[PDB]
Amino acid sequence: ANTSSAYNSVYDFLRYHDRGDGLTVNGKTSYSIDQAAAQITRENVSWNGTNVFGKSANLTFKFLQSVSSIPSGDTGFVKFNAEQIEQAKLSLQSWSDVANLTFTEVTGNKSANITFGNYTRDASGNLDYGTQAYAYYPGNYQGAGSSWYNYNQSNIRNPGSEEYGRQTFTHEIGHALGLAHPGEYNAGEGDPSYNDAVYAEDSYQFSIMSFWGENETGADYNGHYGGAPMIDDIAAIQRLYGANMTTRTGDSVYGFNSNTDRDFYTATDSSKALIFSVWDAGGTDTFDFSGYSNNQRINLNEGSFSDVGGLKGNVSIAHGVTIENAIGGSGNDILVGNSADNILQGGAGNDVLYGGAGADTLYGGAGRDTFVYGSGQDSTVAAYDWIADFQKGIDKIDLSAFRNEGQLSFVQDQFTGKGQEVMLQWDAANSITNLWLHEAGHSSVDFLVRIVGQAAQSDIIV
Ligand SMILES: [Ca+2]
Ligand SMILES: [Ca+2]
Ligand SMILES: [Ca+2]
Ligand SMILES: [Ca+2]
Ligand SMILES: [Ca+2]
Ligand SMILES: [Ca+2]
Ligand SMILES: [Ca+2]
Ligand SMILES: [Zn+2]
Repeated sequence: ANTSSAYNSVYDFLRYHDRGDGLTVNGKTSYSIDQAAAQITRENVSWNGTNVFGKSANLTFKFLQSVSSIPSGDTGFVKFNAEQIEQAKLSLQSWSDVANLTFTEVTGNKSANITFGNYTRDASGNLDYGTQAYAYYPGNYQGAGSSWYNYNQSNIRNPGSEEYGRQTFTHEIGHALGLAHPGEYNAGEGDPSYNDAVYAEDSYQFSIMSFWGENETGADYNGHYGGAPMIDDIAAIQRLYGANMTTRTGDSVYGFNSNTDRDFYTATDSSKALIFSVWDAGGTDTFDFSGYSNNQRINLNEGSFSDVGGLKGNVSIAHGVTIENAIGGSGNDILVGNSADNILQGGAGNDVLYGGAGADTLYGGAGRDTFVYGSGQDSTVAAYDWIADFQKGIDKIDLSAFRNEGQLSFVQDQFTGKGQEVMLQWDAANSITNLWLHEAGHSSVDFLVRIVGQAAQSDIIV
C-alpha cells in the first residue's frame, strides 16, 4: 500500500481531468465525452435532417461576393479577403478530417450549404466594432448554413496571425454543421459566464463550441487559441456524420518533425505552442514533443489529456484513437503508455516512464530515469518489456506497486518457490540482463523485463 512517489505521480496523472460517473467538478455535474457530445448535438439537426445520426454528407461552401441581405439584419457586407479564405479552408479541413464530410467550393450563382461573409454595421446603419461572429444551423430555410463575421475586428481580418480568428471560423462552421454551444447562452443576450454552464467540461479545453476559457477547467494555453475541434467536438460531429476512417492511416507524427501537414498538429520550434485533440485512423503513431525544455506529462491513453510544452491540458487524444509512441523533451517528464506496444523515449532530464500493458520498449535517455511497473500484467513473459538504454547506478526500475501483495524479496540466483521474489540474471553472451519476478499467487515465473545493459540490485526499487 506504500507506493513510491514515482508510482504516485503516474497514478495521479492517469486520473488527470477524470470525468463522468457521479463526479462533480467546479460544483457542476461532470459529463463524459459522450454526454458532452449529446449536449452539443441537442438540437438534433444536421444537413441530413432531424434525428439522423452516423450519416455522411457531401457539402458545398461559398465565399459570398455580394448579398441581397444578411439574414441577421446586419449591414455593411464585405467579402472575404485572401487570408480569410485560406484560413476558412483550413477550418473546414479540420472538420472533414474527423467526420465523414466532404467540402466542395462553388462560385457564381450556385447555392451552397455553408457560406462565408463579413459585416460591418448593424440594422440601423451604425458601425459595429463590438460583436464577433455568428452562424445559422443546417435547414431548408433562407440563410441556413450561412456564417458571418465582423470585419471591424482585426482577428477576423487577420485570422492567420490572430489565433482567435481561426478559432472563430472553426466555431461558426461548427454551427453551420449542426453543433450548438454546450449551454443555452448567446452573445449579447444577458451577461452569461462559466457559472451558467450546464456541465463542468464546458470550456475551450474540451470544446471550441464553448464560450469559456480553458482556465475555467484548470487548463492553461497562455493566451493562445487552438483553432481546431477539441475532444468533445470530435465526438459530437462524428455522432452526426460518422467518423472519417481514411484520415492519417499511415505512421503519423504529431508535434515536432510532424508529417501531418496541419498547422495545429505542428511545432516548428521550441517557441511554438501546441493545442490539439488528435484524430487518427490507423498506423503506428508518435507524439514527438522533443523540442521542449519544460517538464511535461504525456499520456497515450485514448480520451486523456497531457501537459505539453509548458502549457496545461493542451493536448488530448480523441475517443476511438490509439497513439503508440511518445518522445519527451529535455525537462523532467512523465511518459505514460497505453495497452498497445509503446516505444517511449524520455530524452534528457530525469524522467518517469510507465509502459502499462503490452510489450513496450523504453528509453530513459540521459539523466536519472525511473521505469515504473504497477502490475504483473505490465510485463508478462508472453509480451515482455525491453528497457534498451538502462544505466546501472543511475536509472531505477520501480516495483513498489507489488508491496500490496507483500514486500518483494531480492534473490541472487534462485527462487525458493515461496513467491514475491525478484531476481536479476546477466547473460554475458548477449549483454542482456533479465529481470524476473515470481509474483504471489503465480505457480510459475510470469513477469519478465529484459534489459539491454547491466543492472545492480540497488537499481531495483522494491
Ligand atoms: Ca496514423
Ligand atoms: Ca495508431
Ligand atoms: Ca525528458
Ligand atoms: Ca503499453
Ligand atoms: Ca531521461
Ligand atoms: Ca537515463
Ligand atoms: Ca508493458
Ligand atoms: Zn457560437
